[PDB]
Amino acid sequence: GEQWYEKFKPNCLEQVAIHKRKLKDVQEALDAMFLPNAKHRILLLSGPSGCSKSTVIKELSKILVPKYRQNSNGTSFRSTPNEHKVTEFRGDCIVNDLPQMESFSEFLKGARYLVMSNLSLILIEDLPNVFHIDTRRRFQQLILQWLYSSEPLLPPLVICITECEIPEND
Amino acid sequence: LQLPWVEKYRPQVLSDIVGNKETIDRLQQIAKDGNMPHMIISGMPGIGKTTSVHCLAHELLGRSYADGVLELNASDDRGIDVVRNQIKHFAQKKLHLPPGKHKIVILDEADSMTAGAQQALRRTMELYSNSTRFAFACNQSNKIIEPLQSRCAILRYSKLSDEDVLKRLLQIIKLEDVKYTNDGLEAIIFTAEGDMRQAINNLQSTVAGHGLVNADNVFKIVDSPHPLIVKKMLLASNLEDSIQILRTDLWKKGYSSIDIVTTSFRVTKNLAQVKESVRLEMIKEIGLTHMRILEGVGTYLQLASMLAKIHKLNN
Amino acid sequence: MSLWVDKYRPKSLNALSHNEELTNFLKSLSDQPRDLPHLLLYGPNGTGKKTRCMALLESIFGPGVYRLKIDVRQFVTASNRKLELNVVSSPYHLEITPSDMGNNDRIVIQELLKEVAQMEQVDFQDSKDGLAHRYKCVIINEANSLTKDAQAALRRTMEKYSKNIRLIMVCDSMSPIIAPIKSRCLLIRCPAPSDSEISTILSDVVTNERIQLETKDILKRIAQASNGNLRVSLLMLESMALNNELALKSSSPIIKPDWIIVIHKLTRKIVKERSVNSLIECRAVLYDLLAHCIPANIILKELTFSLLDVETLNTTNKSSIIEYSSVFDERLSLGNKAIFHLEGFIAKVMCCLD
Amino acid sequence: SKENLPWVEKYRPETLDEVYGQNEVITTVRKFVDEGKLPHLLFYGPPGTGKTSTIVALAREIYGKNYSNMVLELNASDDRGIDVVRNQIKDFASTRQIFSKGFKLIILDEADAMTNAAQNALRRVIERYTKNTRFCVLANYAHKLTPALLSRCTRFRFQPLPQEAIERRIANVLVHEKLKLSPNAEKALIELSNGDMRRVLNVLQSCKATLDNPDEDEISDDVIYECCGAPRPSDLKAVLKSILEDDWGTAHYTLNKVRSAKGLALIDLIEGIVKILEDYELQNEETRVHLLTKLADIEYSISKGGNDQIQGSAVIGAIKASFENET
Amino acid sequence: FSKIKLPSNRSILEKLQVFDGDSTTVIDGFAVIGFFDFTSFDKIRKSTKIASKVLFRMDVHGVLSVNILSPGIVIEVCMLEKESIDEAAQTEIELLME
Amino acid sequence: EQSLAQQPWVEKYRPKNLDEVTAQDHAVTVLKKTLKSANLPHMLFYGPPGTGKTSTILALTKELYGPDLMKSRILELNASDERGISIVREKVKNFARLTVSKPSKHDLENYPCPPYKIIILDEADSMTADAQSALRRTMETYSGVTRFCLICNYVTRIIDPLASRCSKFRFKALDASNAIDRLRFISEQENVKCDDGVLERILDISAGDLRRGITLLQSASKGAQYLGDGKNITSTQVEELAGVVPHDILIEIVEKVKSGDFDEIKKYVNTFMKSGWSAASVVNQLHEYYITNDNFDTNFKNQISWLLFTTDSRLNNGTNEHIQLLNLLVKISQL
DNA sequence: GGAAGGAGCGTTTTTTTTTTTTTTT
Ligand SMILES: Nc1ncnc2c1ncn2[C@@H]1O[C@H](COP(=O)(O)OP(=O)(O)OP(O)(O)=S)[C@@H](O)[C@H]1O
Ligand SMILES: Nc1ncnc2c1ncn2[C@@H]1O[C@H](COP(=O)(O)OP(=O)(O)OP(O)(O)=S)[C@@H](O)[C@H]1O
Ligand SMILES: Nc1ncnc2c1ncn2[C@@H]1O[C@H](COP(=O)(O)OP(=O)(O)OP(O)(O)=S)[C@@H](O)[C@H]1O
Ligand SMILES: Nc1ncnc2c1ncn2[C@@H]1O[C@H](COP(=O)(O)OP(=O)(O)OP(O)(O)=S)[C@@H](O)[C@H]1O
Ligand SMILES: Nc1nc2c(ncn2[C@@H]2O[C@H](COP(=O)(O)OP(=O)(O)O)[C@@H](O)[C@H]2O)c(=O)[nH]1
Ligand SMILES: [Mg+2]
Ligand SMILES: [Mg+2]
Ligand SMILES: [Mg+2]
Ligand SMILES: [Mg+2]
Repeated sequence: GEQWYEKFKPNCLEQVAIHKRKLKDVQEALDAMFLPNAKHRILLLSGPSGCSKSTVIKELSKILVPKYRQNSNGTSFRSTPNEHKVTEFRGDCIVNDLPQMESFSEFLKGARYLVMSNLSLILIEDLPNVFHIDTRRRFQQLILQWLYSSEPLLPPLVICITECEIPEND
Repeated sequence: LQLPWVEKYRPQVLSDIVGNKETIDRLQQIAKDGNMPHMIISGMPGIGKTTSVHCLAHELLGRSYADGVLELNASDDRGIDVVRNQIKHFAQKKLHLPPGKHKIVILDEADSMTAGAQQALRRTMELYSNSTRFAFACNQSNKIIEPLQSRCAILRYSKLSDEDVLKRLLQIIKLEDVKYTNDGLEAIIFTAEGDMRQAINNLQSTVAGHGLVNADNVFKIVDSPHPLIVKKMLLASNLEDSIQILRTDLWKKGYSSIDIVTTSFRVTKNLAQVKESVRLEMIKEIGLTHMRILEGVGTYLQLASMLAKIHKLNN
Repeated sequence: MSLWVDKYRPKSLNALSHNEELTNFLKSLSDQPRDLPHLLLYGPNGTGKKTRCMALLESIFGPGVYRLKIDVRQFVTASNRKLELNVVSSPYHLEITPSDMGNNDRIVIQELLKEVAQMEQVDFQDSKDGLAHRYKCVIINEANSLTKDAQAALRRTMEKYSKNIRLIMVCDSMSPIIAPIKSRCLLIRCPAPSDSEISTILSDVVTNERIQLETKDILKRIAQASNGNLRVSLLMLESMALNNELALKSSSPIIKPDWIIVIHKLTRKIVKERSVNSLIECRAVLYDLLAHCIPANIILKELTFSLLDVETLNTTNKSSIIEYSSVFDERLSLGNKAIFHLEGFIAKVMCCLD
Repeated sequence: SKENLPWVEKYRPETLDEVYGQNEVITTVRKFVDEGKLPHLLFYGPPGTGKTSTIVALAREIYGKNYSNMVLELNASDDRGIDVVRNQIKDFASTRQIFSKGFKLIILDEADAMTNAAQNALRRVIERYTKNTRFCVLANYAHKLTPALLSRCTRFRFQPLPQEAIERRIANVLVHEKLKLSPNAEKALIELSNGDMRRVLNVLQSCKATLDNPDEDEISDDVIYECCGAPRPSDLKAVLKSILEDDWGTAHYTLNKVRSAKGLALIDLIEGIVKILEDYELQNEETRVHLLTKLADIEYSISKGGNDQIQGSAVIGAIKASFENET
Repeated sequence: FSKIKLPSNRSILEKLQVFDGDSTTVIDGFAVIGFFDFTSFDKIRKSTKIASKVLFRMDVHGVLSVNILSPGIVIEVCMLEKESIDEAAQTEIELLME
Repeated sequence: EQSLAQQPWVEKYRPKNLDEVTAQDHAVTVLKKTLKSANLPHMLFYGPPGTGKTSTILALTKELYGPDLMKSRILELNASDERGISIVREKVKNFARLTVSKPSKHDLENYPCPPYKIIILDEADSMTADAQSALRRTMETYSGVTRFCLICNYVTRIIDPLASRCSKFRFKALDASNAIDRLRFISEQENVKCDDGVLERILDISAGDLRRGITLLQSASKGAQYLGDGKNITSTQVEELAGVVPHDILIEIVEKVKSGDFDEIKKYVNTFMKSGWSAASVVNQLHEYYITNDNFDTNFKNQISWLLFTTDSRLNNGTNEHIQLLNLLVKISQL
């Protein structure tokens, strides 16, 4: 039943299929983003399907988040260290008391809190329904508000966009 | 009542599908093994894609077919909300199946799916691949977005050969006890143009009309594919021969001018003999005549002038 | 103050000073305006067609026709694309330029004009008993630039509501006017003024402005540089007078539109060099011209005739040039993007010269 | 009621026996209904050949006089978008018959006007509910039908009406009316029909009107030409002879006189001349090329209006120049 | 799959009878099942809102008639059923009812 | 009298009844006898501008129903109305399905009142192909209570199925032979005094369009009245009003073309375009001058006929007059 | 000290009618 691309998925950053220079650039940018006062708030990765964007982001997070997360002052949800290095937005989630177009707005409003002892890398791969004009406009507003926010502390935000042509549809 | 032979004789097992011997054999291997991956099945109409996917699902899931298969086609609602709720809930369902067996989502005519739904399908495929597998069926594999193609094994079905069509026709004839002649079966296969559905429909029509499947009886009802007539018209070495073909074989048979010009463009695109300059000039003339027809001047004189220009270019 | 083009504009038929026969015909039309048919004035640009229409209206109604104001009318397309049009109005007539709406001009005909045609204009009688009725006058500027759909929409509006409305359309060429619209109109040809009449008008303006003129020949030259466009003649006269301390002399340069000089330079470049790189630079010049909203067909005319003015070219070269000009003018008329056709014309000329 | 109807509708066939010209198709469909094995049908053909009449007659035969209760008819005048296919057609095809009267019938008249998305949605509706429902698709332009839909339908071609069927229907109409038609008038009517019965019936009705006393007046070829305002064969022959033999001035005068005698239009003269020249035996083929190209250009120009005199002179010059090749 | 069962009491279900498809002979132990699209079934909701009593009558030809009584306003709704019931639906219905 | 003089002559003298329609008897007879037969078919009027199609349909509708009943039995749509596919599928269909209104006793007493309505689609050639397709079964199904009348100038713009459905009526061009009586009647009514042959000249200039001829007659009458000399109108005045180029200018153009010098032709054309002559009229006059001349040979006439046709076709596409005229003259000079 | 391989560049984006999906309603 297991698919090979899942069974033999990389177990470390070195096994990731990525050009060395691109990996170095991404690692430097992400490491800079984690610093106390980082110039860059959003890292936007773009490229074709299956070129290791999300994979390299996850592998890099597995190293960066533990090194930069403040040790908790004896506080945590469960007994385990809460290995939640990457927080991802889920586009198919539907809750009772929230209109669809606002779902992403809610997500970011929580994602802002994942800093310091709750540090986590925010990853956006499954985007909202940007084909809907109003949803796309709201998404752009939220991205701009995150970019222009006056919050002293924010977590790194990574947006992975896979570029592909839309076949003509009747 | 009596079902049409096209549906009455729909293969129910993978061993009754003719053509694409390698692909059908691989599907049989998958059915006996169980490890079905995400797959895309592409090909021209009436060659067995839908039948193949249904037969494979049935063989894989046995009695669990009812609870383990979710089928959706262009006639059902397949928008983004459907992906968000129905497909998601089906993929979340915990179903106890024999080892190596997974739930199957059949998406027939997947090409027509909207962009939002296709993009939403990425996450469900990523999350529920351990228990669910997707079988897309389409005519243009390129109409499925690349992120979805990246997860599936591609399987392209080719046109059926005359041998396979003849074998299936003979099986159907034996089952129905139909009287025929070799020339009649030849005519049916020639008019089918590789489409088994059309072959069966034409055989049934001929049998109903006269019973005995001869060449003359077949050609009384069935017409030779007009693309071949258009090719003959275009390739005639004499202007008068082209005009005669256009008059006798197309115009007086009731073929519309727009159909004639569109078929001429399609055929000229695939003329291997001609040079590139001549081909592109013929395409230009066909396009100009098509423009004239669309404006309302769909007269026989316009088509004759198009033929005259094409002949001039050939010289 | 106002530009001399408008400052000394005649405001009555008796004030017209050129094309006396046209003035007589217009006065004959104004004799009994009760049964005035729809009018279509055609002739070279800048000759005084709009001035003559306003003089005719003044003859029918009075000087109040010159008390103009502007209003903005909003239209919504089937796609909810809101947009606006400028409507000029005087207490007796309206003025519209639907062509400014591009492909949406038809909407203006279907919504605005029709409504204007449908609303019958009545008023209480000052002295007599009962209401009095008066037809409305509507001027359609740039009639030749209307799409075929708008022209078709005009037909039954003109015919059915003839009691309430009378159209006066103005164009520089009747070739783009569909046959039914011409059939529904009285056609009035407006010839351009001769060089002598242009010089007389310019001399009157000079005397009024108290500008010292060395010799009348200058005015003649100005006329010969305007190609019969009186508006251009007056504009250049004003520019030259201002640039020469209100003192014109035989040595004073004649000021021409900048794009005309650019086209002359382009013609010289085309004549001098015929190569691919020359063609790319010609593309750059053409795109610069188009960026200023100069119509493509106007560019083609001016380039064609500037090329035909070259002395070094022979008869065969000029014949080929005019052939290509006609072909690519048709292509522009039937085309969507003008750059293709302008480039094709220039490339064909380069091939024929080389 | 029927008396007030236009003849094109008053003479619509009611039973399959009243449909003429399509003997093969009628034979096959009648046997299919006799055995009750009707498959999904496609009726492809040019205007006024009997497609709609044939399908309605077949529905009447299958369901008798109560066919309107178990037949779902849709045409271009109705919206048939993907939503319509998904809801209305789907529900009709997926529900039982009124009284278990075998299968249901869905007629999609003028289906070439349907959108690609709706046609795509139709595929599985047709396939899954074949046991209970059968589809009929009528069209004049096949290129508007998706390949998947074409693959699913048994195709029948309605040919342009042969002369014999038109003669039989004309005889029926003449008997029904109190009308008398001359053989020459019948030949002219058949020639101008081009295989369309609607034109035959409309011209016949107009000819009956033209008669002062239809009870005793007989329709002649002159009446037909007057009603249609079409040129006579003698006019076309004279014009062509003048063009091919007389000088330019004489040819121009002949064309002007022939046109002005009965107000003939240039397009019909061109069409008749083209018909005449199609049978001409030309020793030089280049002549045919010139004739065809120039005359097609003139026809296209006429289609947009233009100057009539210039177009006529152009026709004369084109024919002369083309026939200079035969020299 | 969900179920709504009407109590077997002479207060809400006044009477129920199965006629074996002839309106005459009463047969016990036989279940009559009618399959409908909710798009059509739900169209009687507003009529039932004012209804005082509702009479259901299903025939063998797949026709269901609902007579609604509210001197008064009387309503009659007739609907056709689907051709056949899928195997999964039949199994689920049997499991729910047994 | 002032109120009656509030209308241009084309609207003033629009035919009131079918008897007033001239030169179109081949269709008028059928339409007239339809009043007694009550067997009106679907109609397709087609023809060149100003031949009497709209007038004929309006007169027929007036004769069939009357001033009052007409309002309930007629639906008129033209190019000034929105006629998209949705309009055809909703408004036109609803009207076609409408029950036939009950005529009053007066209407029945005075008019035949056939038991059907009429939908007039004027300028039908402007409708799209899909919208036209939406009309087919609407016309076929409701022919018992509704009859359609399509009107156009370019019949090729009507899709073939609609043309097959409709009975066709071609309206002929109105020239000096068949329309002179109406123009003479109009001139007599308005007391226009013109020299013999003036009406002939107007009708020849109009080239099949009686509306243009009537407008020209009105313009000439206005000029004569303003002059107030009591003299008859002359053909020269009519030609001047019509925009016809004077014969001397045409002779000058012909001489320049014969000379063959490109520069001289260019200069003369540049000066000639000053007067604002319409290129179509000049091309027509040149065709008349050259085709009928006996001083040129057959090959010259063939070549010039094709050149003139090409130039006229280019002009019909709204091309630029100066360029086309200069090209035509240069080509002719090279023959 | 020869290529062989690779990365980066070469970019911006309304509109006619008509049909369709989506989200909130
Ligand atoms: N050495 C490897 N390097 C990268 N991916 C691998 C490797 N081995 C297996 N895989 C799998 O291949 C897939 C890589 O594809 P992605 O990382 O998703 O690329 P992508 O740029 O994110 O494209 P999309 O937007 O997901 S279609 C992952 O599922 C990995 O688990
Ligand atoms: N290889 C085949 N062998 C036997 N019968 C076939 C075969 N292909 C098509 N048929 C017959 O034609 C009918 C339709 O076959 P399908 O599998 O639906 O073709 P298809 O390729 O799926 O057509 P599309 O892509 O949905 S238009 C079957 O029920 C069979 O009766
Ligand atoms: N085979 C025929 N036999 C007798 N009458 C015919 C025949 N075909 C057409 N007609 C006559 O013409 C009328 C129209 O026939 P239709 O069946 O509607 O033609 P059609 O092929 O459906 O036209 P299209 O494709 O919708 S434009 C009928 O009412 C008949 O009166
Ligand atoms: N046959 C005619 N008899 C009398 N007057 C005519 C005739 N034809 C045209 N006219 C006159 O010209 C005017 C216009 O006639 P119309 O009926 O509108 O012509 P038309 O064919 O409808 O023009 P188009 O196709 O809309 S450009 C009429 O009011 C009449 O004054
Ligand atoms: N003195 C005088 N000036 C005129 C006359 N005719 C036109 N003009 C002026 O010359 C200019 C002509 O431009 P315009 O009226 O727009 O002509 P159009 O573009 O053809 O409509 C205007 O500024 C007028 O004031 C005339 O007869 N006499
Ligand atoms: Mg990934
Ligand atoms: Mg399939
Ligand atoms: Mg039909
Ligand atoms: Mg009209």
